[PDB]
Amino acid sequence: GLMQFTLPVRLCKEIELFHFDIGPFENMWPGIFVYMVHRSCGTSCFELEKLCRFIMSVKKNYRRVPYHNWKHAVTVAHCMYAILQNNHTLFTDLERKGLLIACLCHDLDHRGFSNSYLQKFDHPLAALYSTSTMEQHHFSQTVSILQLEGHNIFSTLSSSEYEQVLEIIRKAIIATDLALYFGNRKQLEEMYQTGSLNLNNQSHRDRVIGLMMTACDLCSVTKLWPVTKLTANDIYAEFWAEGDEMKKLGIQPIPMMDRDKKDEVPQGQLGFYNAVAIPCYTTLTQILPPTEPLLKACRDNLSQWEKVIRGEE
Ligand SMILES: Cn1ncc(C(=O)NCCO)c1C(=O)Nc1ccn2cc(-c3ccccc3)nc2n1
Ligand SMILES: [Mg+2]
Ligand SMILES: [Zn+2]
Repeated sequence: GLMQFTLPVRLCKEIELFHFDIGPFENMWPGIFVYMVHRSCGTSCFELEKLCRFIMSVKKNYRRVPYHNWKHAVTVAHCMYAILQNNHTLFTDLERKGLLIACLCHDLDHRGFSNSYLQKFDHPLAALYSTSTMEQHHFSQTVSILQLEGHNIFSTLSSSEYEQVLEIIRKAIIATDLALYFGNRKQLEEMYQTGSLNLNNQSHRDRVIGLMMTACDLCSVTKLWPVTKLTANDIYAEFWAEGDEMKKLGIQPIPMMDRDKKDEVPQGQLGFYNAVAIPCYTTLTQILPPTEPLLKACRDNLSQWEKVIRGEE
């Protein structure tokens, strides 16, 4: 109970900032998460023994893939931590509990392949879940781990509170399906601009949490340039492996997934910043003004890709 987690001075300061990188020391990532739960939620939110056992079972169920790995899970949780800490009074007790867990679990048992590839391969998961295939699987894996003996971190919640928190987690994880992002952002854009956005309306909170999940999931574009640039290598290592697997099924992959078209990456990143990333953090900043540093960092990285195209790097 009186056992706090403390980080070294540089981490203690920088972990509060949106652009924090969790570093290459994997054995510190569990401690970083517990630190973030304790400051975000409270030292009383979870039984420490149960929380520690939950974290280590989650870690075990992330695979050794270039990008959709344990490091991604903790990185996405940190971006959510930074949002919650900068918007103290906007979020309920159950939301702060649910969302850090949802972020840690949102890509559980990822194989490094898109929903598209599972459908074309005719994977069993594509027959069980026709839409948001991998994301329904990630939620299914989260419930499985929560039901392991000694792993129920929500055990002190009432029946109805437990159902509310698992419903927060399910919607949050489903919302990481980028196919659902475009419509969700358009609706939030219209609600904000016509002034009908209402944070007491539950269907409205769901939309706003959904956008926070996209923002946290894409947060590679909100880091300092050298982190953003090196993370791109891992992203394209997965995309290009899936491209290779598309060619084995006798299907020309999109250029994003074709390693033969490496030369077009700079222009592809521009399109992504312009069509997905900048719109995401723009709308997020309108609804939650203190998340503006995410938008600033994204714009800084857009400018760096413009420099790559002009041969200045
Ligand atoms: C889903 N997700 N999550 C993180 C990121 C991300 O990229 N993060 C940068 C990390 O620094 C993405 C992502 O969708 N990126 C995209 C999106 C569309 N693209 C089109 C091309 C392209 C086209 C033609 C040729 C070469 C590439 N490349 C793309 N890359
Ligand atoms: Mg995912
Ligand atoms: Zn993810």
